[PDB]
Amino acid sequence: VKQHLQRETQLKQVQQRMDAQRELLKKGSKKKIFKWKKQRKR
Amino acid sequence: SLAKSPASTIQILGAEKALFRALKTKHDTPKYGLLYHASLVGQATGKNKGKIARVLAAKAAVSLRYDALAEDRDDSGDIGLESRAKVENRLSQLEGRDLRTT
Amino acid sequence: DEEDIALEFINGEKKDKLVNMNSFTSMFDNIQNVQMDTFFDRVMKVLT
Amino acid sequence: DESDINALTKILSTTYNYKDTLSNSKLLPPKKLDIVRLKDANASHPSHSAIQSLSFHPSKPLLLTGGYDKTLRIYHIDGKTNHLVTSLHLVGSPIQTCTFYTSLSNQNQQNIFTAGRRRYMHSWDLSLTAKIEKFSRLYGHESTQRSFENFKVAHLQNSQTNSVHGIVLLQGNNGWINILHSTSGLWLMGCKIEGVITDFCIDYQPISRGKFRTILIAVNAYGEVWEFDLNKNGHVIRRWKDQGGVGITKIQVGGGTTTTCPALQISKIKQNRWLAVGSESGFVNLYDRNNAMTSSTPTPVAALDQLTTTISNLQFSPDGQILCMASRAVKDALRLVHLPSCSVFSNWPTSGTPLGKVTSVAFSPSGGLLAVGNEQGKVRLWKLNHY
Amino acid sequence: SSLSDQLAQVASNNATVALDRKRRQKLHSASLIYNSKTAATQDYDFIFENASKALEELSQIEPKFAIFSRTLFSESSISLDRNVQTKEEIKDLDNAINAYLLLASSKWYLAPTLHATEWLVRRFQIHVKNTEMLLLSTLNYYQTPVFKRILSIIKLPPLFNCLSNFVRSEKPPTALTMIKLFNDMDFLKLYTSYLDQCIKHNATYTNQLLFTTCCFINVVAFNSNNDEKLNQLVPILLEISAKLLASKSKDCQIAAHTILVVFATALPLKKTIILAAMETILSNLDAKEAKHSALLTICKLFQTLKGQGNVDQLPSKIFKLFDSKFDTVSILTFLDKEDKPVCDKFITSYTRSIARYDRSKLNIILSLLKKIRLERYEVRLIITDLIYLSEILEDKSQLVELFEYFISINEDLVLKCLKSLGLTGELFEIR
Amino acid sequence: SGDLIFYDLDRRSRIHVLKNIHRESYGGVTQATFLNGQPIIVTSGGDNSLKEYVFDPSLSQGSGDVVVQPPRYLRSRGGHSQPPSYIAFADSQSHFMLSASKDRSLWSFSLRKDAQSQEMSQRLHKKQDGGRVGGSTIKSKFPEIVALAIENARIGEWENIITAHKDEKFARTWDMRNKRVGRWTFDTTDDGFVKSVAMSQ
Amino acid sequence: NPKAFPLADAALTQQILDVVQQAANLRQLKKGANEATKTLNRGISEFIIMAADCEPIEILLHLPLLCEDKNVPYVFVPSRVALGRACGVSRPVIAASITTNDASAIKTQIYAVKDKIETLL
Amino acid sequence: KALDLSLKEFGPYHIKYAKNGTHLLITGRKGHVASMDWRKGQLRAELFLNE
RNA sequence: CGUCGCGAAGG
Repeated sequence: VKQHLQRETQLKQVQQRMDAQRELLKKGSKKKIFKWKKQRKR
Repeated sequence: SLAKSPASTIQILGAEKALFRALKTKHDTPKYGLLYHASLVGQATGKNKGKIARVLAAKAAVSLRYDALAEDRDDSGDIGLESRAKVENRLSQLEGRDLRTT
Repeated sequence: DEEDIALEFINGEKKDKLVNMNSFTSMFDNIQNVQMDTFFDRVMKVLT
Repeated sequence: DESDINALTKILSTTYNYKDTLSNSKLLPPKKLDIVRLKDANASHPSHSAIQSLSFHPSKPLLLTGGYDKTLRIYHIDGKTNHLVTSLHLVGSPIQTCTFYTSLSNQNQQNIFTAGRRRYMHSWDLSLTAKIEKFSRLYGHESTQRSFENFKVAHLQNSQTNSVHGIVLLQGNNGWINILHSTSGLWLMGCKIEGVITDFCIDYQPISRGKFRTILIAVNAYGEVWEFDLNKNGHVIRRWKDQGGVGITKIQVGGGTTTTCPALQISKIKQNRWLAVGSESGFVNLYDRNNAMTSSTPTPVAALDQLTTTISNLQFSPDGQILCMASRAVKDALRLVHLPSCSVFSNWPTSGTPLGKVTSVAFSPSGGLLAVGNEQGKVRLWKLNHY
Repeated sequence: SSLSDQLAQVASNNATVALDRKRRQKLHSASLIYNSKTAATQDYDFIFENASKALEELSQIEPKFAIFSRTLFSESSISLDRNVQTKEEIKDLDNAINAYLLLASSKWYLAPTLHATEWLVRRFQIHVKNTEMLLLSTLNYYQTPVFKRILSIIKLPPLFNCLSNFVRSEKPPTALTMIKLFNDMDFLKLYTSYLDQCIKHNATYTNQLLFTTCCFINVVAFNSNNDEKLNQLVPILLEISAKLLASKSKDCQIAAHTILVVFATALPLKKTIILAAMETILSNLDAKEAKHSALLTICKLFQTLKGQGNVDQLPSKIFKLFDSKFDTVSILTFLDKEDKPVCDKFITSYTRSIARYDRSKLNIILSLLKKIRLERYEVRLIITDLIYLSEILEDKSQLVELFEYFISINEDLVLKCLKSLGLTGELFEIR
Repeated sequence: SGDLIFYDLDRRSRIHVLKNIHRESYGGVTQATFLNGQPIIVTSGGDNSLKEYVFDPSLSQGSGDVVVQPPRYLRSRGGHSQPPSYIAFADSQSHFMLSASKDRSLWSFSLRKDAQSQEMSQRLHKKQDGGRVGGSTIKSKFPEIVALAIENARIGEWENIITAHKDEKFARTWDMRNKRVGRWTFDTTDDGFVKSVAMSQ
Repeated sequence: NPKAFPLADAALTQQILDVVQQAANLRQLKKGANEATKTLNRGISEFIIMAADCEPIEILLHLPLLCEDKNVPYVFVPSRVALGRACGVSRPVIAASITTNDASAIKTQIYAVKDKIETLL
Repeated sequence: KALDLSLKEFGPYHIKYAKNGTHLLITGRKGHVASMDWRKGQLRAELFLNE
């Protein structure tokens, strides 16, 4: 069960970084400080 | 316990085995499932049945959780056929485009 | 007073409802087998 | 063939132009503006900061310009050229907002009210060196003015005798808005709403011949606004919620008379029709005020969302036909909406126009001039052909 | 010039002839009912006899086809060839086919009409040479397998060239490509000449009028923000709105009403053409629905006037005509309906003209002014004309009744009008 | 008024109008004739234009004479309605000349046979930084053109002729080959009007 | 609107709409009802805000049931166009879930709002 | 059938119909040789030359 | 009164 739990944490951080890397290429007037220019997606 | 489910799984509620084998290998997940035998995604033609399967799953979620969660309705189907009219003119205004350059 | 008359003329002007690109593409679904008066007051509904 | 219900066919064969194109319209043609550029209004004398406020003299041909370079100039403007008349320079103090003021009764005062981020505002008198006064004394309420960063100027008839005098109105810090006296500098009253005062605007409404009651409309930061008259003591006569709108940032009323176009005769006052509350999500709700009289929760006549980022300056046309939205965030961020049909003008604000980072906009009272001041330190001047 | 061009000219000039067996089967397998493998073995007498049965069924449901059973569907017409005769006879047979097609344009939901017209498609080669009358006579059924079959059989004339990606494609063409076909005005002139030929033959019906109206309102909607294209497109739609209004059926009457009201809201027309269009739609009012539709188009088309004259006096030769075709009664009931379409400027010009041209029924202007809402410059203008009226004639009791109504509401406006003209003491001394 | 209308007498109708062939100020359309048997018209005003306009054959094969196409443009010749201010000879061949007019327009005229008298179009090239152009977006013409300069040393590789306008703070170039404005205007960097341009041979 | 159980007051509505504005700034929320139920089933939602302004309220009140099963805090707000303009979308949204990130820059105001929501049951 | 295939940019033309009356062969004195159907618009061999 | 890049109704 503990090995299941560390697999959960590891897959969570992998999905975290991969979803951030996918989200970084959508759109937005971005700038590395990671924040977006406040304008609503029309 | 069907109303407590999102529009995406109301879309793909049928063909889950092709869904999960497509997820656990590298393929592309299906789009109709059990709603394919409805009367409107057969009316559409092309990948218009894919787009209509998504919008009809969303309106099925609306209508379904309304008449599963309300406790005062008259059972006349009012937002049902309203959503039918909205799905129908959505279908018409998306089939009316012609991606062939005239 | 004349400027107030002209400014009252341009204040007393109600909100029109314009026409645009897809203002009447919805007519092509219920185009078939509808009486002409029903089509006409449908067009007046889309306008007003 | 010949030897010589047909009415419109015969006159189709007669004429071959099919619009009443001439001056026999008196209204703006919708969805197609008719607008020319002019010479740069800051050409004869360069500026050095962002033009933080523009205004016009309500009768004279003077365009007043002030910014963060702690100076304020006043140009005399026309088509082919425009020159500087005077240019006062206040050391130590910037000016966040600066504006003309003419008294309603005598029409021979011509004060300038200039306020920065400090605690004082400066009052200049104009009759042609020159002297100024330093309004710096809140009388009873010194812990409610962090700054004089935003103010307005408005008339008031005192409702037991017709001693029409001016009033400056300051943004508070908690929820306050103080009013003052324009000439002397007494405190008169301070009204207060909850949340944060974000902005406010001044309505007028006449009561009889030569007698008018003003109304201060002030927003929350949430969307429920208070409108209270202040020709008596300032207590609330109506409070109503914006239908929607969360982060609202500016409100401007008008169509009749307001700060950008006051009157000179007292009986030339006019009840303002249109009201325009603009958010930070780009949205602008605008209402009429012939159906939002006593509704207490009115519907927006239009909900524009045409420009994206946070709007700062929205002004009216002096006769109430053209609203101007202007967001001070992104480049080329100004639009004009035709107000009676609430359409958006398509042809003018295109990418071949050098609006820049627009940070002030101001209409002329009668010429139809339109001044836009951007961040680079200039102000361009368009002319609307219709007026 | 190009020899290839001068030969393609004679190719399109002699497409309707068979000079070997391959071109004969290519020119014969084009059929409206059957496919290629069966239509390539049909002798002419077979399709002629089943088409004669089809014409007889169509004749016993419609009494204007015995002339065709005498002339063009005759027994000798299976041996009459097309291109062996003289050009006068080919012109006569050409407008014979045109008369047949715009007679049987309203019957295409029937297998008898399909099997009847299949004969002269197969024999008289109207799938090649009398092409455009076929196309823009059966254009209105564009969502139909008969139209998909017509479009797969025919070759496209150069006007209809934006249909050319629907040959051999089992999706029927769309409403948007129908509007893109109606957009360019050099198709539009041809369609209007077809439409007025159909009007003068009096075969206008409630399906193709509906289709023509929906196409015209969507063309106007496509050019909603194109001032030059609308200025070029007025004297086509307006001219056949006129010669559609000159007909008698209520369908084509209020179809012309519909294109008129959408064009008036599309752009601000001139005051004189608004007045003449009002006189035209008013001088030929017959039926019951024509009354209600003409009233709504008069009200909206007169409301869209932004400029002086917009509340002026409508003249006498159309005002007495309006009083003839519309009573002052039931104008009250149209005002008393609940939804209240915007009619303020026309009601104002109606009040000013009933004040200045009739001056004997002022209870009516009192009643309708009491029951409509009105705008302030209009009520100032009508009380200014009412003061002119009160000082040109003697103050009767109904006149002082609606004047004391105008005192009881908007005291400041009537006092400002009297300050523009004289004094309220002299006015009360008059009344 | 400048306009030219085609009436059709078999239908008492208007086939097509044609707006502003010749400008109204110089007289509008003075003489506009058909040609005997031919479906081309020849129009000339008083503003030194001379155009011809062909009628197309009809587009519908059956109906024919009721859908008449609008008349297309065709061959034209043209001066510039006002006396020219400056004269230059482009090539060493004595073949093409450049006329800087007084109606704020630059033309290239021929000397052999007049088939190629053409205006150099004032569509400014884009500034090379990646950003948008300078000058007016609306096609109003340039200022009055005072003094120009001309050589044929490296034609076509870059900007060939330069000129100096009336009370304009810079002096701008053109290109003789592409027959339009070049990229780079040269400011005089002293806040003065430019009066005398020249080029190295 | 009787089935609209807990809906916030004026000041609490204002502070949660400012924190959902900052959430849309930092891209830490998922918007829309079906997206809300997706992130609720996969169990990332800090809390749920929902707009009691739609013509059925039963289009949203199906997620309260699994929200009570999963003990997540949830609260109503009387204006869906306010939800839209505060969430940063030109259409009126219905529901919005705020996803979980302990390494945020708005963690403390999110948690103070979460306590102010879970206190009124 | 009464055709006129008028061509001007090559020289004074010359005719030869085929043995049966189907195909036509025309020849300009400049360089033009065209073999073509004439009752059908089927130009099946055009060739310019320079002799 | 100590307080805090270009761009005349498109490219």
